Amino acid sequence: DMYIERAGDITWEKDAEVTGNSPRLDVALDESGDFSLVE
Amino acid sequence: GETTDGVYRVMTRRLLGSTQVGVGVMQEGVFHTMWHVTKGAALRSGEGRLDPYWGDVKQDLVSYCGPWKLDAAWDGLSEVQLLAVPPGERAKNIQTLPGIFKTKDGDIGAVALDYPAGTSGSPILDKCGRVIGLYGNGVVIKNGSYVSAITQGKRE
Ligand SMILES: CS(=O)(=O)c1ccc(N2CCNCC2)cc1
Repeated sequence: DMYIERAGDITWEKDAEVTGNSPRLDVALDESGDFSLVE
Repeated sequence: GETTDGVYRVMTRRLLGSTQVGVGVMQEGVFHTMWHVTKGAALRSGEGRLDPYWGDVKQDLVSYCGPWKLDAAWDGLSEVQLLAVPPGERAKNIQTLPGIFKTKDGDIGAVALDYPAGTSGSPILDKCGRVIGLYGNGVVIKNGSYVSAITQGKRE
């Protein structure tokens, strides 16, 4: 039996920690909603 | 039940202790999460019940109490923020420049950030604080790293 609990407001934070790269990938999406890489 | 707009954890007491299985967004009286978090089951909010209203396994999305309300889109140029809500940890914003998933049906923004499975459903926001999609449906690339699509629904 699943239940929800509030965790915060949805706002943009100025000077938040900045990280992560920006990969450009060829992908396929199947009927079950799973993404896979196309090679 | 609490109907205030914002980000919420999705919990269960079925397993050991209280376990966070995902996250979602309350906006305009509708609760939005990824299908793989709830499998379309009903949810509780205090003494109230949230029933599923729309869902789609291929999109990996579900809405409760009403139709999908989120319709902002990534501009394809700017940094966005993941409002990560990890299990047992405070909500935290992470800023990143999305990459792109190129598909036979068009391109989608993607974020290269790796969080625990129970973080799925966390919202990705633009600079105006609008939700441009949910984090948690993606792929594992060559070097073993995780990249999530920026998954957004359609507002009918
Ligand atoms: C919460 S998790 O990280 O364990 C996880 C589990 C399942 C999925 N699905 C993607 C959509 N299609 C069904 C499977 C995605 C992520």
